Amino acid sequence: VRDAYIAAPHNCVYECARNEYCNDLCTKNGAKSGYCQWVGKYGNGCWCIELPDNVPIRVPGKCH
Repeated sequence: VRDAYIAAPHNCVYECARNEYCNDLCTKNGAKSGYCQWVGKYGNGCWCIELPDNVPIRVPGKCH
């Protein structure tokens, strides 16, 4: 497990307007919880706590 920005295809963050949007997205993918990160390594995007490792996360490189 790891805390990170969950990724949408391909290596893209999920932008967010609401914390609830991110908590729902993160927990439906197996995380403990989540929130909208407005300031972070990749800027605006959903951040998940304890996301299982079969689910993609934002890693260095370009969103494509």
